[PDB]
Amino acid sequence: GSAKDVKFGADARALMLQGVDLLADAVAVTMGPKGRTVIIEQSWGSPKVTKDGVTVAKSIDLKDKYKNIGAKLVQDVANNTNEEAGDGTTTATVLARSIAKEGFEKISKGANPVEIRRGVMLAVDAVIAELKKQSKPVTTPEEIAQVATISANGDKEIGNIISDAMKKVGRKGVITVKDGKTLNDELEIIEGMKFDRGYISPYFINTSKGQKCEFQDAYVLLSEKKISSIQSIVPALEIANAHRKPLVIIAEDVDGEALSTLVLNRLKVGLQVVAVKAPGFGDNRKNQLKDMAIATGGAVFGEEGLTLNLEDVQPHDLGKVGEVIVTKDDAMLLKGKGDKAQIEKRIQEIIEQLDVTTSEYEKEKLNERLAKLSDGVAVLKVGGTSDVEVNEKKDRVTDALNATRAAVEEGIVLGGGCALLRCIPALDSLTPANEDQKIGIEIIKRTLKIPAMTIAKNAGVEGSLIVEKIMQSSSEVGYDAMAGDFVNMVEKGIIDPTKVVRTALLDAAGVASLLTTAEVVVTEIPK
Amino acid sequence: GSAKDVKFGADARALMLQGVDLLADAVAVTMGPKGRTVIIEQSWGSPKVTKDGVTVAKSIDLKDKYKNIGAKLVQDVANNTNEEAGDGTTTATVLARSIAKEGFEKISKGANPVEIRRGVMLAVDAVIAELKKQSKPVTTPEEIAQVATISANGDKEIGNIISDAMKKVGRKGVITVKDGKTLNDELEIIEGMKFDRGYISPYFINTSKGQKCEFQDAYVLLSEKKISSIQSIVPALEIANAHRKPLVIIAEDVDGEALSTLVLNRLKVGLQVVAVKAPGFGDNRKNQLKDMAIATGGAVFGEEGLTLNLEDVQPHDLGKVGEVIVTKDDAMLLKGKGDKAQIEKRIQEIIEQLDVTTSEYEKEKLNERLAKLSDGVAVLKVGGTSDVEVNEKKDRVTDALNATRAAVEEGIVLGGGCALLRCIPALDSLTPANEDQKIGIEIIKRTLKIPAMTIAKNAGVEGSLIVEKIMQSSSEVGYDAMAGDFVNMVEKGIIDPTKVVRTALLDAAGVASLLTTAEVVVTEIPK
Amino acid sequence: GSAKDVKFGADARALMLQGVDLLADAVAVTMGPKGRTVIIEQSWGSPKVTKDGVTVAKSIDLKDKYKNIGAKLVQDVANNTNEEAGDGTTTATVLARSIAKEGFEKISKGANPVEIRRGVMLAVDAVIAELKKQSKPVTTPEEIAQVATISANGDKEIGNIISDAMKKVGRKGVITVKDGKTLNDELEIIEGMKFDRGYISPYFINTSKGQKCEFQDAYVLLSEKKISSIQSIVPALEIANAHRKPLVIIAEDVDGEALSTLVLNRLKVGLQVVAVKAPGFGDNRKNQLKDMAIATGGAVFGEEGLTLNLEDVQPHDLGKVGEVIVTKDDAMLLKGKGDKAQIEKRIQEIIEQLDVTTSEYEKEKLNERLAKLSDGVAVLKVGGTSDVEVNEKKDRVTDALNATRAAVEEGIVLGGGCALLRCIPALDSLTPANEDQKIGIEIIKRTLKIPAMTIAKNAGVEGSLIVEKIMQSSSEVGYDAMAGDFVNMVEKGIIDPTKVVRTALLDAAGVASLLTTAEVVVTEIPK
Ligand SMILES: Nc1ncnc2c1ncn2[C@@H]1O[C@H](COP(=O)(O)OP(=O)(O)OP(=O)(O)O)[C@@H](O)[C@H]1O
Ligand SMILES: Nc1ncnc2c1ncn2[C@@H]1O[C@H](COP(=O)(O)OP(=O)(O)OP(=O)(O)O)[C@@H](O)[C@H]1O
Ligand SMILES: Nc1ncnc2c1ncn2[C@@H]1O[C@H](COP(=O)(O)OP(=O)(O)OP(=O)(O)O)[C@@H](O)[C@H]1O
Ligand SMILES: [K+]
Ligand SMILES: [K+]
Ligand SMILES: [K+]
Ligand SMILES: [Mg+2]
Ligand SMILES: [Mg+2]
Ligand SMILES: [Mg+2]
Repeated sequence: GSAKDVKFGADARALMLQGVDLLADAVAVTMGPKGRTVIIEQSWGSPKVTKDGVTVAKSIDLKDKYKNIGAKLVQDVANNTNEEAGDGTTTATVLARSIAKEGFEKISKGANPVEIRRGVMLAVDAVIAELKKQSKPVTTPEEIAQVATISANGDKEIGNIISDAMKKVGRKGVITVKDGKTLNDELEIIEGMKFDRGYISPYFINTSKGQKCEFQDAYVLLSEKKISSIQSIVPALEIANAHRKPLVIIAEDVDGEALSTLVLNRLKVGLQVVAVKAPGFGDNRKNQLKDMAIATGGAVFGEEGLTLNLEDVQPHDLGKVGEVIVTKDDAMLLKGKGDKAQIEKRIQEIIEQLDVTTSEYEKEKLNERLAKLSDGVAVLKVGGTSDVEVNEKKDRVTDALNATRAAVEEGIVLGGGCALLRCIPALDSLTPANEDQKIGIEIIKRTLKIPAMTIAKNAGVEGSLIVEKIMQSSSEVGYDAMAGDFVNMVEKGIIDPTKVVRTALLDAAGVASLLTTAEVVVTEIPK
Repeated sequence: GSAKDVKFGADARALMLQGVDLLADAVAVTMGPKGRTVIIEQSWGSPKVTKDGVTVAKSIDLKDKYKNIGAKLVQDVANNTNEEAGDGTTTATVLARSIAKEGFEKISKGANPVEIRRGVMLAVDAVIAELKKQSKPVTTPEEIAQVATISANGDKEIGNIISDAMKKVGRKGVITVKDGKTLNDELEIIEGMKFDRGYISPYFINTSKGQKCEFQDAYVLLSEKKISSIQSIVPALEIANAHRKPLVIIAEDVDGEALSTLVLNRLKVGLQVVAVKAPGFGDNRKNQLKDMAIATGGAVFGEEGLTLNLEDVQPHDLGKVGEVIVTKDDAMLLKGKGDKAQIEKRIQEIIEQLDVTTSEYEKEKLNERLAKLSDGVAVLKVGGTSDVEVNEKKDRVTDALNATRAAVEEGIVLGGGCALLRCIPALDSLTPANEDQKIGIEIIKRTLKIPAMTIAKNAGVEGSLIVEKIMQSSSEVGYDAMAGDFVNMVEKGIIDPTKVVRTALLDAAGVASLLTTAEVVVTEIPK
Repeated sequence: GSAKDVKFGADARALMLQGVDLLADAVAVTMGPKGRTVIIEQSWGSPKVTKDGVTVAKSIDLKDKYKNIGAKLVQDVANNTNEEAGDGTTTATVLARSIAKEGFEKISKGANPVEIRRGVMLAVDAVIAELKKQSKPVTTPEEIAQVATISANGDKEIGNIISDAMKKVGRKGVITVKDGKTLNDELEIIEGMKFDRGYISPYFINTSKGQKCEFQDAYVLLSEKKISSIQSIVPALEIANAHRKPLVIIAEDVDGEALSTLVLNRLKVGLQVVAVKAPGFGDNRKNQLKDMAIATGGAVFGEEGLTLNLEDVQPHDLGKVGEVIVTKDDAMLLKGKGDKAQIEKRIQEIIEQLDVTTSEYEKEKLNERLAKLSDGVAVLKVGGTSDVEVNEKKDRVTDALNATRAAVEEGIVLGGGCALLRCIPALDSLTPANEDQKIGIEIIKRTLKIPAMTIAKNAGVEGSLIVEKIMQSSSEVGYDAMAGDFVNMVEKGIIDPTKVVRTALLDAAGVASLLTTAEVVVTEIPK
């Protein structure tokens, strides 16, 4: 119902190309090892300094609506590349700008831009096939460190710390990046089953040196129902007193009467007991409770289906741990005495639960439960003297982790934009159906030189001469823009994930070739 | 979604440098002993006069958003220096402006500002290592008075009063600054356990000369629960009457029945009794009650875990004090007869509780409880004729206290900016990795002369000649800008905390070297 | 977060001096016996005509924020002088303007304004010491009348009425200024225990000539609790009827049953009784009832602590008065037959209560209770034909009362600004530490001539010649600007309180010397 403005043909295409050019010129200064940073003002406080392509892209909107349409389309390119791969958003931005510009230049009266888009997609399919042909899998942790170092803008310490984390918790393990209160980055490996619930009562502390409660070779009593009655807690204390062993009671809550009995026995006579709240807020809480019961070799009390009551507890019904530590904010369990076959059965049940999940929030919970069962988690705390530096380094650490995961799952190719440079003869071996498909193939062929040219241009040298020298060299030889020399890319460690490269190319081409099919642009009249 | 303005390169860098220069020029007039003050207009009332760098920094925002970005970044520098150290914010501001200016001057086509930032950080690490090498610990109260005098803009009385406070309550004791109703500053030492709760009933006054209640060698009855029944108070009164000794009932509250019994026994027959509310509003109330019971050698009645009732009071169960003073707004306990070993055990329990605490509010409560247990607290009341003078002097007193604590924990170096001046040959003994790292090292080397130059410039002399005369002199010789003479800085008392200097340098460098890496600035279009 | 404007140095200082000069020029026309008045527009109603310096100062705000900062600082000077002394705000304003102007003129590149402020404070301390040296105590009521006459702009009737009030109720008694419906001012002395509560029932009138209840030698029944039941009031009526004496019942309230019994006995059989609500609204009500019980020799029934009951009343328990007057809006008790020792004990208890309070509202209640127990209160009703004249005269009456109290508590010095003129040789005896302290001492030395110059300037003569003639004359000789001659100021009654002069000088100097230390002024952008 709102009044609209309508533009036709070359003027509208030039306006959207101006928007695409502005956004891509802002993004492209951050590309490569000699790329610079972008400062974006934030309304609520300190500005954000970033080297991330999708962060620069998503922070740009234009007053002109025709320019803003192209800006939003390249924003879609960068956001899709960030969601699919987690890296390569600047490459996707410059590839999309190149495809849009070369497609806008090729539109005439007799041209058919839809068939040009068809040829573009055929050429991109050929290039992706060649990229999959020339890729090799990751076999050594040195390649992991090299990938994480290249993806973190040459930071060797970030790559080394990611390699150490992947050595400790596994290449498919859980690694989480967070802030740090120190100047330097640190890696913390959390082993066993550690959850975010401390002790209910502060009188359970038997080690005042760290304000924590520690036991060795303790019984574990697991329950989903809240323990409140005297009769629900006396028999477990009777087993723990008869066998002279400590007892940790993990439950949803411990109410007043049961906690009064526990604190009275802890203080007056010296009973080794500690109460712990059950982590989770629903079905995840019961799933985690079952995981600790399986790991400790105990059964869960207050089951909704099995109906196990706390008034008849057996010594075999209690789990066992070699070590437990409970603090103010967290509790952890070490060396559970559970049966290994049941632990493995729960592990593959979690794995089969991971096969069918699309919410991308239950997937993280299942991965966390698998890590707590198998090998623990890794926490990367990013150091810095201020919040802006911490955020700037955290973006690079997240990029390096995403690229390391992509390289683990799909392999590596040559870095520096040389992987796309070696797929040009695959396009030279193509037979187009007509003239418009040939135009699209030539558009993709000219676009394939763009990332290496941008990386060389950001280093202060002429990118066309560098690209020609790379193409005239052997397949293993590329350009190192840090040292500024022509080297062996694999031996020098300049490598890229295959998934990142193909994702950036496909996501750029799909939106840019559709943008180049436009004849009429309809916008709203600015009020 | 809002429309944005995008600027590239030298114009955006010049605008950010204009904002940084404006804020730093406003801050830099307050530096040194000949620095002046800044008047900031307050909307709600009287303007604020200050000599504090972070106060001037946080009070400046610019209508130009490109200038405001640099202003916010140097605001972050000043605020981080204030949060980590509590002093040295003007030095951090001028160092950050110098690093930003010299890094903006050094950007060209072939320059790599990220490697320049790497060299800046390496040079700052070398300078911090040299500062820790040249630092010496504080060993005498004369050095404490000298540090507090230098940090309070040459006020000898503030330094003397801080030295007296640190002599009385300890160098790690609790000292609190507040306003004063008198012209002159005063120091009040609160010894023993004094809390903010007065008597419940005004009929408990036995000393009408000061409208207060005083007893000597009194029993103490401490209750975690509110005393409400008559039967909960008859046995304690019976013990106090049989032993003929005063009773101080520290409880959560006293209801109508127990209070009427207390006033009736006070007035009709002459029972020496007084009732006082338990200080605190939660877990801290029970913690303070436990510390009072441990110091007085008694037990807390109505315990949530131990379940001690007030109907079974014993003479050994009651605590003892040598003197208790009860005032309308406060009550205090002197010479508790508690066991020294249990008091020491509670003291190290509080100390170990202090080791694991990051909330920075429980830390203050634990420090206050430790001070009430060990050595009391100190209160500095700042004098003046108006609120603006009191606030202006209170800023300097807070600065002097922060610098004194920093000098206690980390030692002292030469004042007047000479400590950074003596770390230049440590940078001269550095081998850069490449040209950009060499550029960053030279940036830090030129920046290291800035604080002494600013201090000398604020004194009306040429700072470059003064700086050159300092470097041509011995390592113990610096410039006194008050006398305007070249002196021995340790013998004249012109010294600085090492922590303040390294904090200011690191916080300036970390943000300014990241600001100098910028190529594109994105701001919001002003509505 | 709001956008700010920042000004540096001489331009900012000139704008602040423009604001200070505007507000001080408006204030200074009201100074001395030949000062004029200022009309301030009020939004709600009629404009206000005043000769008060703090009233003129607080009513001025400027659109220019740089000028408004200086205006607010001189407002702070005037308000601090008004709150500390109650008089001398015009003198403080002109002294502050002089110190600000002389400090602004003396700022150069080599000047240190903080040391100038230190020298200003040292000189002001020397002048205050000389003022305390030359002060004389007040010994005669003629000096009281002279002080109150000078402070009331030469009004001899106001001074005489204040001297009469201080003669009747004491020099430290309670005197309250209020409006008058008559053309002329009047002084009313309220003796005994008069409070703002009338009788509960209009049937208690036994003297309809003034619509009042009139009894001689009456029993008094004082109750802290409400009297509602029949049996709560029958025994007291039985003692009153048996001894054949009138009964005034001062209680919190009287409910329907007891009131109906009282009115039935008053109308039918002719019982001399009257019921009166207890004055106060809380703890002050109980305190006032206790003072009435002590003064009348009775006891308070329904006390919360002692728990006295109205069902067992003894003839000695009731208080006695020689005369009680009950009026529709107020009730008074005369010739209480209480024990003199207990009255004195209550008086010293109230006196000791006054030394441990700072709320300034409980102090008024304590002083009112002490006046009702010892000497009564005085009410000055200010006459006039309109509200504007009544307010204008009430400001001068309040000024004269404040100056009379200050002269009682601290003594008197020479008026007309001659007391500050005689302190100049004390500054001539000073030895400055450096050049900036010498500058500050010279600033204060030139400032000391300002009040006499302003008083002579308002009289229409050249103030510099007058000040030179005063300084060349004897120490007892000053300038009567009212008569325009040179006289003995003590013999002519032209005297000032020492407290007012030293308060005005200290309050002016403390703010103005801090204002002259500024280099940067930060204001908000006017929206
Ligand atoms: N020393 C180097 N020499 C040559 N090329 C390099 C070097 N280091 C990195 N590269 C290449 O530079 C590219 C990395 O650029 P950059 O990480 O800034 O952008 P991106 O991966 O496209 O996107 P994002 O901004 O999301 O990280 C990769 O192609 C990588 O192979
Ligand atoms: N008499 C003096 N001679 C030379 N240098 C001095 C003298 N007194 C102090 N200084 C130096 O001046 C500096 C103190 O400046 P100032 O306290 O105004 O600023 P700051 O500490 O950087 O910041 P903040 O505004 O937060 O206090 C220190 O480097 C100190 O060593
Ligand atoms: N006849 C007189 N001859 C000379 N000086 C006089 C005479 N009468 C009063 N003065 C002086 O004039 C001053 C009184 O001025 P004024 O009361 O207007 O101002 P103030 O006390 O500074 O302030 P405020 O406006 O609060 O009253 C005093 O210094 C007093 O000694
Ligand atoms: K990038
Ligand atoms: K400063
Ligand atoms: K006046
Ligand atoms: Mg990357
Ligand atoms: Mg300081
Ligand atoms: Mg006056």
